[PDB]
Amino acid sequence: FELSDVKSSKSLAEIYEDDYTLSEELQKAHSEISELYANLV
Amino acid sequence: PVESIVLQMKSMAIHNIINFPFPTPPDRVALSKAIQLLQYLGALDNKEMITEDGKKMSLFPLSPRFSKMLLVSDEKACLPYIVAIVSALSVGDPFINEFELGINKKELRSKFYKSRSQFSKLDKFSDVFRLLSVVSAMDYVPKEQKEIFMKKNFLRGKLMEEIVKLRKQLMYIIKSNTSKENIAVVIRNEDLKSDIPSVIQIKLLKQMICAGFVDHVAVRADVLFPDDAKITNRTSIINIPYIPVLATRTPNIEDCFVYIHPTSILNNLGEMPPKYMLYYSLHLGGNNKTRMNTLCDIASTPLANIARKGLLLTYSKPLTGQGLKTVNLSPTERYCYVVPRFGSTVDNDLKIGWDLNPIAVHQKKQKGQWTVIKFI
Amino acid sequence: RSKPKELPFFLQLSGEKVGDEASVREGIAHRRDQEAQKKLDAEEQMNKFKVTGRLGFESHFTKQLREGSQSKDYSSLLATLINFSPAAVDLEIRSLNSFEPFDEIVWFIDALTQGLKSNKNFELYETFMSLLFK
Amino acid sequence: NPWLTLPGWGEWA
Amino acid sequence: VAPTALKDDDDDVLLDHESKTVVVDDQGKPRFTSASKIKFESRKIMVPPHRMTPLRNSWTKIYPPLVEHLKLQVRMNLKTKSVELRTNPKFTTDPGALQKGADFIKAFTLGFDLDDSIALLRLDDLYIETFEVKDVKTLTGDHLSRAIGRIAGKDGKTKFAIENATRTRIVLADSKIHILGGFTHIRMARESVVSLILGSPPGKVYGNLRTVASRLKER
Amino acid sequence: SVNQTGEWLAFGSSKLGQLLVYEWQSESYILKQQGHFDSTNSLAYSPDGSRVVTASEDGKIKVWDITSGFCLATFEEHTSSVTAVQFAKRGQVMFSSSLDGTV
Amino acid sequence: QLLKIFHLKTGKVVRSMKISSPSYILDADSTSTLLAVGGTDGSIIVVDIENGYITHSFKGHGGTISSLKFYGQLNSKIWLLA
Amino acid sequence: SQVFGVARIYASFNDTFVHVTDLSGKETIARVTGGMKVKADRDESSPYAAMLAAQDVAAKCKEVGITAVHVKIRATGGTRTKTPGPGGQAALRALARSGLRIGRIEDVTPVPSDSTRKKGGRRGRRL
Ligand SMILES: [Mg+2]
Repeated sequence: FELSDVKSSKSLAEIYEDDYTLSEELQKAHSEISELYANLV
Repeated sequence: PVESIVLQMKSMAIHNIINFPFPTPPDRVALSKAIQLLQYLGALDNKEMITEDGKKMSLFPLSPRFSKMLLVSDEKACLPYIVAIVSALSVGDPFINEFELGINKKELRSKFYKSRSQFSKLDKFSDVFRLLSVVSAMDYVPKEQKEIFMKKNFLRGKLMEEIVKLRKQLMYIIKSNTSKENIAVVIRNEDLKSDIPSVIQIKLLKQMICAGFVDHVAVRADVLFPDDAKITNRTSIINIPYIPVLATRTPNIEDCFVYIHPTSILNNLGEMPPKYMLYYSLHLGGNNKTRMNTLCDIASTPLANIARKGLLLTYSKPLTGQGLKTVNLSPTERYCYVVPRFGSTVDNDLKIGWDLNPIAVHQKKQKGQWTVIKFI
Repeated sequence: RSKPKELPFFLQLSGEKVGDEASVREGIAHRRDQEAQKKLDAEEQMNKFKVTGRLGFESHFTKQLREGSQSKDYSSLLATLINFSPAAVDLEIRSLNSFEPFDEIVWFIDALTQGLKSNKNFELYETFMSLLFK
Repeated sequence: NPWLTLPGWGEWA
Repeated sequence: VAPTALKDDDDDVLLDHESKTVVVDDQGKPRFTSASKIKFESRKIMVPPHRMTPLRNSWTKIYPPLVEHLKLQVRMNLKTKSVELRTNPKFTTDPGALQKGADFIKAFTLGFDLDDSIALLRLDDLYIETFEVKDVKTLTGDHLSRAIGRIAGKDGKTKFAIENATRTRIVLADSKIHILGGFTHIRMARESVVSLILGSPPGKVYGNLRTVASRLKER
Repeated sequence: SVNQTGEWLAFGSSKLGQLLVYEWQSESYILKQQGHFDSTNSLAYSPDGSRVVTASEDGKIKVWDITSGFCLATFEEHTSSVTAVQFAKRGQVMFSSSLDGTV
Repeated sequence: QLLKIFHLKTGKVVRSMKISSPSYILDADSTSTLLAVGGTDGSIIVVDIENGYITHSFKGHGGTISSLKFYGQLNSKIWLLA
Repeated sequence: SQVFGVARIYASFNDTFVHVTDLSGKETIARVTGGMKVKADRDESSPYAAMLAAQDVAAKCKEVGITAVHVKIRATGGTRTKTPGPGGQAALRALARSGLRIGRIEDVTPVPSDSTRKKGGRRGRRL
């Protein structure tokens, strides 16, 4: 794990709010990877 | 009343009414009609067993028709008007008509017409509300103006006084049964007094009167049987035929027709009267035609809602077509459009039913019957 | 198989999430709302459609069923039964009344029984009874 | 008868 | 007519003073008629001089949540330089609104950012822990000043590392430390701060923050 | 397109060769088809001839009904082009080989 | 601050109602039909047990109510509360 | 019609005392602590224990006759921390929720003009 050393953009309410509501970004890369592979193929 | 006898016995869980060994039996025909009447009022279910509404009506000491009206009257503070109407109907008509006055002098008939138009403001097509107008107008007439009020408006003072007393007594019975503090209620003059009902209150009142007199509702002949009776704009209102819901189909339909009484507000209307009319009773008086004692006019869906509790209303299978999807929630629960049929079934040609306007409805399946819950 | 494919200001958070680990140690610790929303959708579907056209009390299918029983000749009813679409056939059979004395169900069986005797449209009459039992 | 500016700066807000 | 030519309303309204007397029922019991069918509190918070200007610029975003969500009456007296909150008996509904509002103003008073202070209004289990450097250790002169720098770190990185790991917010006002967060969280932040005061180098504290930060996610 | 009576709606998309006939009255699909995006590399008849299986350079196998002429099923497990399709003598089972490296 | 009426024969809580302030004084008349609730606010609430509705709402006392006493006889109109 | 007490809240690091007494302070009306309301030693200082203690005291106070209280919160003070901890803050919120009117809030922590040596030693404490 990596720990952020910069000021968090999310206010303390937001972090609690977000956790109230494996990774979307990771799946975002997966879709792009498939698109890049398909175009290259 | 024979229905009171049947209503009381059913509250005693006495099932066999027809073959009951009475010391002094009423006629079997009357008992059968009385049982059927209670079903229309929702007192007895399809299996001739007393319902929750039926138990309450048994407690009341009035006739079941008026008992039913008062029970459904505790909504939107319309009870003071219903008590006035029930009291006025029970005591009698306080209006001295032009025929009784022998003016059917030219200045006097004008005042008579002015006095009638004075009380006609509540609704154009209703005579019962006119009866409500004078009763409510009375309460604001001080003691020293009573005789002038009766003389000016051609009203019967003694009959009016009886009406006011009955209002207090009648209101006590209703609050005692309905209210939690059954015995403790005390009536006051201020409760009886009320202002003009709003338009929404007027519509609710017509529904409330319909509850008492569901079976006593008539339709125009033109709607059910076009061209069987010739109609035109030239025809006067008193000559416009109507048919009761439960009238037996004679070989000639003209016999089953009923006609509006001249004294009614419908007579001076000029325009085509309402298609559906609610009447207190029929009178053979008048050699030409049978007359109908009108109360008010009910629309299609309001009639369907009131007849829903009773057994006088039958429902079709779910309608399907353009924009008519039957939404289904569970195996025993669904929502669909249905065309209600009021009166006799289509198979039953002996009695004369009709079809009401289609309406959205919520249905729940009970005992294999998609019983209706409420209109959407 | 053919059906198409488908915060509050006072955030009510408690427990280990907000650091109240003492509450958890001491033992202190929506489907109806979805049902309620599903209720709202059902009535919302009903306000969407407000057809007011005048329709008869009885459909054509059921009318011939009564007439066939009266005349003991369901040939007209069978002739239209062969003509309905498969969707139309299923709705009619499902819509048959199911209350005592079960007259409609008996009539439908009588109609099919006549069709079998004719030795025509054998497969269609068999599948109709399969739908009746279903 | 009928039948016949910074809000709340120095003042309460 | 166009040049291109050839050649009932159903109504929607559907039916769905005490009496000074007694009535005796058949058992003989009496029967009587039915009888005829948030307090004002105030809090005062005094704002120090160095928080007047931040309060001035941030006031537009301070009274809305207090007046709208909490239904409180908000004023500050320029004469006393204090913020007044009052419970309105006719509108206010939550009994704890007034005390909740006072804490939110107090957090901004101590030095926390406004958006962080809002968390006190939003949540009901956030607290402020406060302690001084002298409580942990008697540091003076340059030793005290170095300790403050050690807590903050270069570019404030050490302070933000603690805040991100423990899910808290820290205000380092000279030798006075305030920590905002949940009860378990502020204790975790307090330990890391105290280790820095006692002399632990920031790098070693950063490693432990990563360890606890990992544990926080799995639970 | 619309039917003469107006009960059936036909829709067409050229890119993937999709054709849909939609009954809006009952919300049912009279016709729901999509053709091969690539050329059909191979075909195989069922032993009785009732059905024909086709394979394309996409890697998708489609089972067709000779009488109706409509696709009963589409299989997309093969990653690369399907090179050959064959039936067993019994007919219940069908085999296919692909350039992805699988049978 | 919830008054609950429990019917022994039926063995169920027939009624439940909300009182203004905590109450430590309860009094029931000899005829077994009225109940008086004395709260710490000085308010007195008289309740009909059988029907479970509030009959009287006296608010005259300043301090907390410490005693309540019903006087009445069957078939009498001299009912009093002390 | 408004009888006032004094709610003395002592928020220590390892416990919280909620103590209500008369205005003079000589007569105790109700004393409840976090330890009495929790099952483990570690949770005695927790805000959860403080709220239960405050609610218990508020119920007792209303029975006796007290309807309002003046809050006098304090920490350990002396040579130790001077600001009441989260335990004290939670008790204050609980009293407000209980319905007792809060009269005046003051911090009365014992603050020394000058103090004796702390327990830590030269190298510090509170690891
Ligand atoms: Mg420690």
